[PDB]
Amino acid sequence: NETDFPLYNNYTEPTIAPALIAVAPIAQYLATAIGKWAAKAAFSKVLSLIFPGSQPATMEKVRTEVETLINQKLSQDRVNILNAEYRGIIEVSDVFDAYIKQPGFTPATAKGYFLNLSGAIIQRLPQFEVQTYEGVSIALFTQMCTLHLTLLKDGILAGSAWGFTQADVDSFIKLFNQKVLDYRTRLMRMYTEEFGRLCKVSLKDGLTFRNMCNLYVFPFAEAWSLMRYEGLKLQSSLSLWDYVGVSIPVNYNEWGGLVYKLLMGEVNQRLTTVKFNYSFTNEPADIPARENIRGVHPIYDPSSGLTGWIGNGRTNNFNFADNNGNEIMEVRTQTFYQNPIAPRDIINQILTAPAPADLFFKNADINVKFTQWFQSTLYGWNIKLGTQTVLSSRTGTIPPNYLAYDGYYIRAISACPRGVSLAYNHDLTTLTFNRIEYDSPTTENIIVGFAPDNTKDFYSKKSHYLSETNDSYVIPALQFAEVSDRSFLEDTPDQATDGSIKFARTFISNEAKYSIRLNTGFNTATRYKLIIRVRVPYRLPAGIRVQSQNSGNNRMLGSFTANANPEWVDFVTDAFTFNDLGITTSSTNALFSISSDSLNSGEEWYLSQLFLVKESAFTTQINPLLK
Amino acid sequence: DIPARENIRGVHPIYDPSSGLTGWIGNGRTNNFNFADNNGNEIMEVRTQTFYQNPIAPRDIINQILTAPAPADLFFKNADINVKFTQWFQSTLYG
Amino acid sequence: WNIKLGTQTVLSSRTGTIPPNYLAYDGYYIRAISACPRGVSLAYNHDLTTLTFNRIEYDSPTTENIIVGFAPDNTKDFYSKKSHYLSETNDSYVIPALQFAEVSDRSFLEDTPDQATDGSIKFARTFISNEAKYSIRLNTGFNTATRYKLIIRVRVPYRLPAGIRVQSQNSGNNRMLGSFTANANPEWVDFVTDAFTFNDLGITTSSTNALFSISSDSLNSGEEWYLSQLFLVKESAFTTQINPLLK
Amino acid sequence: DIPARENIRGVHPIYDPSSGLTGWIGNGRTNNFNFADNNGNEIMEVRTQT
Repeated sequence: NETDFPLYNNYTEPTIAPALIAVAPIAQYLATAIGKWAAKAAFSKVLSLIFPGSQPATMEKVRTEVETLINQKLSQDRVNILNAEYRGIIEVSDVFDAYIKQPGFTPATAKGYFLNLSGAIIQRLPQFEVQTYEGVSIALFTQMCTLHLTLLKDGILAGSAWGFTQADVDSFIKLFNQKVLDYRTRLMRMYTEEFGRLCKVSLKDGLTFRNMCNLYVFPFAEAWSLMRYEGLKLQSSLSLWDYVGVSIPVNYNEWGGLVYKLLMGEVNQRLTTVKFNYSFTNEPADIPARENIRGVHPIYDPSSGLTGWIGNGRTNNFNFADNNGNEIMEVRTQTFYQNPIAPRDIINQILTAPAPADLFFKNADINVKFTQWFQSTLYGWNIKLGTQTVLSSRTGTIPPNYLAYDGYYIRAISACPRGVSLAYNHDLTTLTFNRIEYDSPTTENIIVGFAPDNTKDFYSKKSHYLSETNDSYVIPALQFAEVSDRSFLEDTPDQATDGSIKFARTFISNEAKYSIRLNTGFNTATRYKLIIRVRVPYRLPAGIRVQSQNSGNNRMLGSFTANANPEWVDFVTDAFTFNDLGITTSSTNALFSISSDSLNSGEEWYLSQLFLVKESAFTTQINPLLK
Repeated sequence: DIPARENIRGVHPIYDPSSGLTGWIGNGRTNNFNFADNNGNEIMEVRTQTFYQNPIAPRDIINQILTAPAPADLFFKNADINVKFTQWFQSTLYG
Repeated sequence: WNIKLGTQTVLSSRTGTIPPNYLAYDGYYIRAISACPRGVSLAYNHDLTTLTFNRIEYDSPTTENIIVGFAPDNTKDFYSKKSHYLSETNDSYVIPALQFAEVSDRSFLEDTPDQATDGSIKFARTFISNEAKYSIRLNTGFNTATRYKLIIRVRVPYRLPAGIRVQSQNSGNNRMLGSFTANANPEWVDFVTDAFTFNDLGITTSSTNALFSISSDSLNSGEEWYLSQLFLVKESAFTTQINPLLK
Repeated sequence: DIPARENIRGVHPIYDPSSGLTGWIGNGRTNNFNFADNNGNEIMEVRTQT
C-alpha cells in the first residue's frame, strides 16, 4: 500500500495553525507598534523577537516550516552560509543593543554602532536573493529587511540622542524612502518569478506557494508600507486556496486574466449555492468503474446572475434541460445483458448544496482517488461540505482530506478549466455586467477559498459597522456596495488584501461606493480622517474625489491632484466629523464614494484600500515627499 | 400531458436452431450505440430513468427483448394477446 | 423564409421564390430586431429580467418569427452619440427615461405608451439607492447665462421619506438642483425645480462628463416608483396656466 | 493538430446473387439514424462538411 492514511489540506500530517506559526509574535508586535510606536525602544523588541537570546534558532524554525510547506529543502552548505550571516548580524546587533541600554552612553559611539549595523545588514542582504533557492529564502529575506527598516525608523526618531546631526537625519529619511520601495520591488520580483515558474507546471504548486507567501511574506510587506505613519491598523484579508484534483498548467498572463477571476466570482457577495456536474459509468467489464467532475457552478447573489458554469452543466445530447418548466436533475441508464447477470449503470446528475443556516461552511472533506489501467487514469471522487455529504464514491472507499483552518471559513468554491485554451475573454471578464463563466468539457478539480474571520461581518451584513472603541479601520477595495462598469480585478497580494480595483472606463465616470453604518454609542462629534491608497500611472486632469453621500446630503470630503506615478500613493483628506456628514445611529443609506472622470484608450488606474482613523491617533512621522 | 404508450417493434420466430433461415420481421434493434453483439453477450434490456425538479415524477424509457421458448410438451395450446387503443389529439397510442 | 436587411441579402429561400414584403416607414429607421419564444411557457423569469446585470434571454426550440422595431428619426442622434446635445435655437427639450447613461440595479421597464415614449423606468431596489443618470453636452454658440428650469414626471404610489432628488454632476462640481417631497399618489405628478444657469453648474462647450441625476433612497419589500421623462425649458418660455393643486 | 485518417470497416463478398449465404465480415453500418433500407433505396454515401 502506498498510503491509506488520511490527509490534512493535502498534507500527510496536520498543518500548523495560521496563528501558531513561527513568525506570529513578530507580526503581532508589528501590528501593535504600527498603532503606537515606542521611540528608541521598538528596535530592541524587534531584535529580541527575530533573534531570541541572540540565537538564530527561530529563523531555523521558520526555514523548516517553509520547507515543509512548499516541498523544497535546502542544502547543508547553504544552511551553513545563512547561519554564518546570522551570526555576524547577531554580533553587531548585540554590540549595538548592549551599548544602548547603558544610562549615560556616548552618542558618537552609538552613531558609529548604528552605522556599522546598517552597513552589515545592507552587506549581507544579497545572500538571501539567489533565485535558485528564492522560493525558500523569500521568507527569511522578509525578516531581515524588517530588522533593517525598523532600525532606520528608530534612528530617525531618536535624533540627537544617538549622536545624529540634522543632515544625518535627512540622509536617513532619504535612505528609508528609497529602501521602502527597493525592498518591496525585490520581494515582489522573487515572488512573481517563483509563482510563475511553479504555475507553469501545475496550478496546485503555485497555489501552495501563494498560500505560504500570504502568511510569511505579504503581511510584513504591508507593515513596511504602513510604517511611515502612526495610528493605522495592520490587518490582512488574504485567502488560503485548497486545490483538489489533477494538475493543470497555467500561464502568468492567464492567471491574472481569467483563472483568478473565475476563482473569486462576485467579490463582494456571500456564497449561497454550489452545484456540481457528476458522472459515473461502468460500461465494459475489464475496464473498471470511473467517475468524472464535469462542471462547478457557484451562485452568490441569486438575483444578479453574473456567475456561470465553470466547465459544463450539460447532462445529455437530447437538448432537453429547461423544457417543460423543470430542470433535469439526474439521468440514469441501466443496461442488462445475457450470456449462456451484471446490470451496468450510467449516471449523470447535478448535485446541489445550499448554504447552511449559519450562512457559511466552516470546513470540508474533498478528495480524489487515482487508478492506473493500461496507461489510462480513472478517477473517483468524495465530496462533503460542512455536515452535508454531497457525494460518496461508488468506485470504493477514499480516505478523507480534512480541509479546514482555525480562524478561517469557506467563502468561495470554484474550479479550473481543463483541456482548453485559457487565453480568451480576458478583456471581457469584468467585475460586473459581463457573464463570469468559461466553457470546458471537464474540470476534474475543486478549489476552495478560506477567508479570515475579520471578513465574516461584511459578508453577513453587506456593510461596514463602526464602533467607538476601535481607533483605526481598514476597508479593502473589493468590499464595495456598487462599482462602475469596465472595472477589473487586479491581484495585488502585497497590499495584504485579496485584490484591488482597476478602473478603465472611457465614458461617464469611474466610481466606487462603500456602505457605512454606525453602532449605538458611537461618538458623532469625534474628528476623523480618511486615507486613500491609489496608483495612477496616467495623468488625470480632474484628479480623484472622495465624497460622502447620505440620503441626498452629499458633501465633498477631498479633491486630490492625480499626477503620473507608477508607485502607490496615499491621499489624506482634511479632518471632519460625522455630524458634518449628517450621519446618525439610524442612517442606513450612508455611502463613501471614490470617483474620477472617464479615461482614454489604454489608460487605467488602481484603488487598493481605505483607512479611517481618528485625528488624535494619526500622525505622519517620516515625510514621503523628501526623496 | 402526453400519456403512456407501448410499441411492438419486431417479432422473431426461431424454428430449427441450426438452420438460421428465419430472421427478424420488423427490427431487433434496441439502441443507436451500435452495441448488440459486442463483449460476447446479447443486449436484453435498456432502461433509462429521468428525474426532474420544479420549485418528483421519474420517467421511464424501456426497450427490451422478450423471449418465450417452446413448452415441455413442444407446442402451445392457446394464447392471450390483446391491444388497447387510445386517442390523444388525433394520435393513437397503444398498449 | 426570405431575409434581407438593408442592402445585404441575408437569406434567400431554397424552397422556391417568395414574394417580397417591404418593411419601411418614411421618417423611421430600424433600431431593434428580436423574436418571440414559440411553444414554451412565457411565465418564468419575470422578476429576474431587469434592465441591467441580469441575462436577457429565453430558451425555446424554435421561434419562427422576426420582429423589427422602427424608431422615429428624433431618436437617431442619441443612439449615435450616446448623449443629448443642447442647442441655443430650441426652447424646449424632452428626454425620455430610457435614454440614460447608467441606471441602478433592480430596475425594470414599464410599458407606458400614454406618455408618448417607448417606456418608463420602475425602481424597486431595496438597498443602496435608486439612481438614474443622463449625459448632456453643449453645442457651440450655446448661451451659458440663460436661465432654465427642470420638470420631472414621476409616479410615486408608496411614500418615500427622503423624497426625490435632482442633482447636477460635472467632473466633481456636484450641485443640488431640487429636493421634492414624495407623497403617496397613484397618478403622474410633475416636480418643477427652481431656476438655474449653466454657469452655476460649471458646464461649458468643452464639458464631456456633464450628468443629470435623479435619485432616491432604498425602498421596502413590494414597493416601487416610476420615472417617465424630463423637460428642460427656458424660464422665460415656461408658465403654469392651470393650477393642478386646485381640485 | 490530429492529422487525417481512414478506416476499413467491413468487407462483403457476393458470390451467388440468389443464395445470400455470405454476409458482412465487419459491418455495413453507415450511420446511427437506423436508416439503411428505408424508402426502397440503399444508402451509398454520407458526407458531413463542417
